[PDB]
Amino acid sequence: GKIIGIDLGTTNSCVAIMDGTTPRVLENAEGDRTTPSIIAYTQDGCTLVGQPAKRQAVTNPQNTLFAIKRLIGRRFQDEEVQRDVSIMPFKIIAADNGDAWVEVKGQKMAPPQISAEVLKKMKKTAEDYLGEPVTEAVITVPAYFNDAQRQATKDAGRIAGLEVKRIINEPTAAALAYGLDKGTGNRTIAVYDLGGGAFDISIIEIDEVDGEKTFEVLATNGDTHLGGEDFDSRLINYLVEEFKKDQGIDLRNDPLAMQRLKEAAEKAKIELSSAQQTDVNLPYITADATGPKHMNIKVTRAKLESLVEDLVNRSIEPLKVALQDAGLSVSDIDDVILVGGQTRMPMVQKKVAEFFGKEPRKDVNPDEAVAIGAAVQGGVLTGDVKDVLLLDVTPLSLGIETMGGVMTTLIAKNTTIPTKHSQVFSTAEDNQSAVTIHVLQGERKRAADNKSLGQFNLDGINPAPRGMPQIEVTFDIDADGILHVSAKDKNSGKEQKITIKASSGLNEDEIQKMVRDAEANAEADRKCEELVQTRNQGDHLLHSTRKQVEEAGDKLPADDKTAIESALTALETALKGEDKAAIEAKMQELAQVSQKLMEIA
Ligand SMILES: Nc1ncnc2c1ncn2[C@@H]1O[C@H](COP(=O)(O)OP(=O)(O)OP(=O)(O)O)[C@@H](O)[C@H]1O
Ligand SMILES: [Mg+2]
Repeated sequence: GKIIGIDLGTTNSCVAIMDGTTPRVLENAEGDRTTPSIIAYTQDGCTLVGQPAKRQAVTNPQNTLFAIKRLIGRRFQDEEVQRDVSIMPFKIIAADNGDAWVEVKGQKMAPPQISAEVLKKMKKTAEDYLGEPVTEAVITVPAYFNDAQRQATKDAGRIAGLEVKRIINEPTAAALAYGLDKGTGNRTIAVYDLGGGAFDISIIEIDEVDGEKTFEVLATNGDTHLGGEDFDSRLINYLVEEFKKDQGIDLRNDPLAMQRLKEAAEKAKIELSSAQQTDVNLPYITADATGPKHMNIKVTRAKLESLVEDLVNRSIEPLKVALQDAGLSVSDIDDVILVGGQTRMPMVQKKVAEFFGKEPRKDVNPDEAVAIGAAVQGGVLTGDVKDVLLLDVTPLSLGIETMGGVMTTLIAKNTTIPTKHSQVFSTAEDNQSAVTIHVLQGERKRAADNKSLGQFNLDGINPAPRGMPQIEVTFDIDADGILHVSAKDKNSGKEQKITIKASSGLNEDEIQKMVRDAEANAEADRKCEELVQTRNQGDHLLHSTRKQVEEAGDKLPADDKTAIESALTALETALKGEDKAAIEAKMQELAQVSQKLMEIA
């Protein structure tokens, strides 16, 4: 059917469709144009995504997962993951291959599955709105996502039952959303996307020659682990230090208190984007030997700015790096476009404006432009948006490890994608059977300081002295920015088989198994919905039977009254439980014992 565009954000996700030439953002089941990227697994087998998961996060700290986008595609021993391990209320564990997974109720779960739950909620929103199945989608990633993160997001899309037609960089989607109506003036733009967990900057030229829009990404940079979560962490650290000073209690040891404190810190941070001062005001935070406790702390805007200024400057540096890569200057920027809720902070806007010497645009919605651009990209793929060309780039230099552990670059950063690079490898010693190519991404001169894409073993090499075979290895980077390594015999042209070791991601068996698990999870969700409907029916029956008993009054026989009231109590007790069959049996018994009373009514 239609290709929906899904913004899979760290904090909030957003689904859009291409209604003709007009992109439209679809409200979810709860009536919100954005959905929190929160996933909760209850004890009863039900899965909550969005606001329903958000509401119960306090009572389910170890089984409510959020900010999974900051774990997806990452190794367990990574510094960012290691820091996040002691912060997140849910358990972060190491997969068998060393990837960072989560543990929920004793179950190891890859971040692609958890993100696929959010993608499934977006899919269900699109299908409820359109009244037809959806099987194709465009999914967004941060522009600076590496190969592992992009492939992991694509795998998450596949596990959700979606054919991922395109993985598009979020600043590119913002530029697509901006360029649909407005100029069309051969502009040059700087997209500054600061979300909940990731930050990107993209310098993109949009020139329209003879009604043919061309979006060419001149440069891109950023930090995939810098976002609103870090601002919240700074505010939480200040709050806990002040509360420990003025109350003598370390609040980090109480999971419920930490959950409510994180929520209040985010609330106060959002409030300080409009107010000059606010109050972190939470009663019943924790308890000590004396009894209940309360928190009321004044926070000015200046204090938050002091706490987050260094993060803002960390976001400023990639602007300079990207401008240098694009070979331009600050004055060359025709427009500056802010994307992301965290750019709503006055300090962020002031810093960006004073860096660029220019006011950022104010007609770009920072919460929905990315999904709209994804929908526009989908329409371009289908053909419903004609005369649009896209020349995106890869954000990281692709290289191989050579003698001394030194990186040799084959595809430099900011190279336009899709792209190819072929290189011939050969033997270096007598009677070799396999040659290993250590493929990595990064800019540092040392291989150990970069991101390892893995060891590609060309094994099964015919016996020969050193230097005899000529094996042409081709490195492809597709429109999604994902690497594909192929091999061929230079002399004959026959393909050479490659084995990938010491890599990251999911194999085909895991992906298919997780698709089956997602289908079973959908079955369980349907059963949970049916149980809720049954409980609603039971409540209706209770109310109707009580009304009829009350309106019959003294006309009702005493034995029938006692039996009906006992049945009412039993049905109420069953309704408070979590057993559908018991509820249905109690409803049947109540209907049987009160049949004549309801027939009279
Ligand atoms: N008015 C505001 N003032 C300050 N911060 C805000 C405001 N509105 C939203 N935020 C913050 O912005 C972040 C949400 O932005 P957004 O929804 O765009 O992130 P996201 O798309 O999920 O993240 P990302 O794109 O990095 O993956 C949260 O950290 C939130 O607390
Ligand atoms: Mg975002």
